[PDB]
Amino acid sequence: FNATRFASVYAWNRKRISNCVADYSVLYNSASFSTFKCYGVSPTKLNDLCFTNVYADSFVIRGDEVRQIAPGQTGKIADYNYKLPDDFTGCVIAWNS
Amino acid sequence: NIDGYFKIYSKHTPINLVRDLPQGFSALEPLVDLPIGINITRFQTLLAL
Amino acid sequence: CYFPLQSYGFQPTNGVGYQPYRVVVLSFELLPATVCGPKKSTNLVK
Amino acid sequence: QVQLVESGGGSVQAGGSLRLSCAASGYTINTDAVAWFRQAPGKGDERVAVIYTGSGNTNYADSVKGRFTISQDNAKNTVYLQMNSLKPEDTALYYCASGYYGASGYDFNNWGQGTQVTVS
Ligand SMILES: *[C@@H]1O[C@H](CO)[C@@H](O)[C@H](O)[C@H]1NC(C)=O
Repeated sequence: FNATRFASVYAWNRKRISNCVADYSVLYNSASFSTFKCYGVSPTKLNDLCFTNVYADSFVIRGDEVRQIAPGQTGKIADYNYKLPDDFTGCVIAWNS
Repeated sequence: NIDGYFKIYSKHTPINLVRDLPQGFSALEPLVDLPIGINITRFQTLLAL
Repeated sequence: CYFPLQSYGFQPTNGVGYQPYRVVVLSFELLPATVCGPKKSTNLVK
Repeated sequence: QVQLVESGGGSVQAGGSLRLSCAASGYTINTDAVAWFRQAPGKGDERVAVIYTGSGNTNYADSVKGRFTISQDNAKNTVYLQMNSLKPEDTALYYCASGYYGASGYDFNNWGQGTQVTVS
């Protein structure tokens, strides 16, 4: 999150997280992010779920294009730069930078 | 190697023999439980020269 | 014949819509689970 | 054809209250949704609250929930933001935006000079 350098939207950077413990309460209760959309699981009660792996795909866009990042949507960025699975189980976080 | 857990039990004992593997009793206690979940069928030891 | 990609070119005076936004998508993959949650505690009474 | 003017800002102590006004002029019938957003110097835009004029549904930023209340007066053609239990984080310029539809943050426009609120 606090990483200084982010790649382009078409060059979205992917990281793998495993063998650790994740506290999503701090992220959810931060107020510094204007985008908190969790699909598949509730935004809260994430502390009761344990998974094998976590994939973090980070990039930067302009505000007008923050809408297209969601299942079942269409748009320039989604279709040509970063397309996501329709039935993914995860959460998208974003904030003005 | 079970339930996708590699379980290593270890223990360790001063001996005064010359060439044999003592008799006796000693219960090994668990040391680690690696959650790896791979498919192990063969292994090898590796020792110094 | 046109170059496929274009530059946003962000400026300090950007509008709310055109202002830059950082986005991170966290996808959880489960098929032994390795990353678990925090599960709080209390005090002991005897 | 639509104008929004913000007023009611000022300097208050922590825990104080202010009541900010968004007066609309022109033919505002098309704009069903009205939102209040704020920007501090260093930081970017954020929407504190939004309201649907026809339905009455409202949305609030997690930080402001409980302390802020959004209301409208049809006769005044004004949307009001009530700030209670003001906090130093609340300090920034406040503006009201308006749009036909609520899917996106841009369709809101027509926001005025804004009002400064400082909590110290
Ligand atoms: C990352 O961002 C959060 C919220 O914007 C901030 O509170 C936190 O201090 C930052 N992390 C570091 C290591 O500075």
